[PDB]
Amino acid sequence: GSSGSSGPNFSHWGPPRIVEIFREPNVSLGISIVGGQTVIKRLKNGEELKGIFIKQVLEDSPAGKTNALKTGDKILEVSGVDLQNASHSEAVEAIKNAGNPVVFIVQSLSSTPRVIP
Repeated sequence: GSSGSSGPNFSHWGPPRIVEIFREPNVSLGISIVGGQTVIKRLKNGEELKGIFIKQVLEDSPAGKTNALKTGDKILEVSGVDLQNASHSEAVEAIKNAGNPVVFIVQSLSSTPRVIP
């Protein structure tokens, strides 16, 4: 264990996923994000996450149709912009200032998507 590992099948985050989302006029991408911090106490030590995570995704949106993005996910990059350590606003501007199309690089935790009605 030259490095060590801690996590007996707990919140196992698989590999990243790239998805191209085309922004809409009247309506936005239809994606949201929670929290959003860029600076936190150093001494702090834990296993939690601070990165940007999908807050909520609409249905009548370009992101809700791709069925490749859902609330809870962890956005690591968008349109080729590192939003991991990016605050709530730092990430927002990225999605709004993402050179269309708007690519999304997140990682869906050990879970399963949903089917259409």
